[PDB]
Amino acid sequence: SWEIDPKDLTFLKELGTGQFGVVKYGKWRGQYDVAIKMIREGSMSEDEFIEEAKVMMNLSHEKLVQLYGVCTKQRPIFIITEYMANGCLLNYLREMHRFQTQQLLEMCKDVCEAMEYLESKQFLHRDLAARNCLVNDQGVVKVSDFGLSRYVLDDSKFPVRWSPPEVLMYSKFSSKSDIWAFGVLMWEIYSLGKMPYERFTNSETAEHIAQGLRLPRPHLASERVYTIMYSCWHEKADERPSFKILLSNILDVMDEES
Ligand SMILES: Nc1ncnc2c1c(-c1ccc(C(=O)Nc3cc(OC(F)(F)F)ccn3)cc1)nn2[C@@H]1CCCN(C(=O)C2CC2)C1
Repeated sequence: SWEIDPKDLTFLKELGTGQFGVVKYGKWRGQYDVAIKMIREGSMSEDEFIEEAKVMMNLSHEKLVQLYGVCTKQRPIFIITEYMANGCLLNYLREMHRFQTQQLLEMCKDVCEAMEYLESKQFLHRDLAARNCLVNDQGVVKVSDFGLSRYVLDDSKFPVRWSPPEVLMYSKFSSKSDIWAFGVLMWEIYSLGKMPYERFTNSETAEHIAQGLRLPRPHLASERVYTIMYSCWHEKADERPSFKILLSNILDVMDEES
């Protein structure tokens, strides 16, 4: 299956503390560079996650952080993935790399590709945000932590700033809720890691979201690009474009800038 022998891993350095515990860098079998996530005890519904990991393991796409396996025959649980040299996208954006507007749209395309794949498989992310994206040594952005919020053990919140009205009111997660979050993700990229609704608390942001207050147009984003992210914020979920339409629109803008 997808079980990796924990005795075939080696911890060289600790990259930091992500969601669910610490992340290590090391070698798999003494042959492959990999990152190792140590699921902190008591931070996740492990039984449900272990059984669901089989489905998430089979998801294959270049813009999805490639998963190599897990170590569930022990504790803490291990998750072996590829090593993204540049780490989290949020910290990567807040470090100005002298980002060119063409590069910003490039990052949106990377995420939109992975989301279009998850959409084709009817797999919801539920927590799409710059903090959950990773960048490799070549500057490619890949989506991660997809479908994990459903197993988080809680021991308004912050993710409200990325949620649509139907999620804040009825927790009605769907493909259109990922569309809304992706629109906010585009806002973070063109905002260079700026926090959405930084002036309001979590509860205040939810109130303004329920009232219709959309995120403003970032400075580095043209009206052409802002129209794409703005389309993700239709009040009616059924009126929001799919990731196929979003990816198609992003491709049209990139082709014109060529
Ligand atoms: N791969 C990396 N490479 C370089 N750095 C990496 C990382 C990671 C990472 C490692 C594994 C997963 C992970 O398991 N995703 C998953 C599991 C799933 O479950 C299953 F697998 F399907 F079962 C299902 C879906 N996605 C996520 C992320 N985190 N980090 C850094 C950790 C510390 C903070 N940080 C930063 O950037 C700040 C600036 C210092 C990021």
